[PDB]
Amino acid sequence: MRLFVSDGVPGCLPVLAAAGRARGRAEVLISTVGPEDCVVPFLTRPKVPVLQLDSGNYLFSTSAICRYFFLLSGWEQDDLTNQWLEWEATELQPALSAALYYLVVQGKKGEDVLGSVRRALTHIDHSLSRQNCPFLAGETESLADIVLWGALYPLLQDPAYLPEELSALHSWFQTLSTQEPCQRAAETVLKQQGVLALRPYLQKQPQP
Amino acid sequence: SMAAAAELSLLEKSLGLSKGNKYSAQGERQIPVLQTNNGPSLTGLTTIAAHLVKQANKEYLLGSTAEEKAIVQQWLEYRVTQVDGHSSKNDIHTLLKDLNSYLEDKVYLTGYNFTLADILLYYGLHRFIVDLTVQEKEKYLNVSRWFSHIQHYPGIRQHLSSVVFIK
Repeated sequence: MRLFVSDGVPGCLPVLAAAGRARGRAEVLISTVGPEDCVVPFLTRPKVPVLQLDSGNYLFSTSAICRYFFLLSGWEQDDLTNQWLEWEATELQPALSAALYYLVVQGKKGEDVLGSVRRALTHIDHSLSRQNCPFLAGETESLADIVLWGALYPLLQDPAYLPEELSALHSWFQTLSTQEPCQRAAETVLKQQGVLALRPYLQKQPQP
Repeated sequence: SMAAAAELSLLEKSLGLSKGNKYSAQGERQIPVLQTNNGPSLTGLTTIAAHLVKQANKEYLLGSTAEEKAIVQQWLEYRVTQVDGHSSKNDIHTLLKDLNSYLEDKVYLTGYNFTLADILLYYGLHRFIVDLTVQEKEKYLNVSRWFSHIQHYPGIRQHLSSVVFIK
């Protein structure tokens, strides 16, 4: 199977962190591509990352790709994980998109960036500290953790953007960032340049 | 979009679940919330939908292999991010064109097996398909074929209007 990625596209972050779960059941061929190459035959607009499966099918959803890698590792679907992933796609994503836009495209700083995601970050913090556990649904890092980490990393890598009152969110985030597959993905995707690598992608995106 | 409470009511009946649940709504987006007896509460249309499929002992509707499961969830996410959101608002037709290309060589969204993804995509697209002209339905030949098949699938359509297609 072939995973298509592109430099500085934030969706490539969770899929690369998850891609190791595929280690036993399959070889994942990684193909670094351009940000406007249309790899999916039925999709008009280019999308990255994309996974081209051995069956000839295409996964074009980043969460579906991570789910597939975990399923290959023998992970089983659970309701709490579905809840987190649905919330990530529908609530977290639009908030993060506004924040990262404000941060990277318009050079805004501080609360002009954070304001967009404060509610979503608080939700994660609250859930992490309601339960007593260090992970989102599990007693060890799992699909929801990788998905949320991957979305959050481009903003929360700068500790100015992780509110000090949200200490539960703080630990969890650091714990995950200090895990090898995450470091590597972070390095692969962001080319160790903070959020600077993201600018070409974020500029093509619509203002709020 | 169809109100989530109503869509979950449809789904319950299509799954044969005799007792309809009572759902609450959370936040400005009216996200559905299910309180479970001797279980935790669940939030989100597709999250609750998958739980119901499991409650009906029809877990096969979530897909039967790692690949099929991933593809099902891809299309559920597609339903709640593209069909229910601005993508549909601003350009329903690019969505229909892509879906038409995708369905060229498939009976159901995953392939040869009917899944929860066909059900929810059918419910979510229904408001757009009912408004298509005769020529638009001929243009989106594959979407029409798929939609026509789902609207006639036992117990799925219920109270929803039938759309007329040419065979």
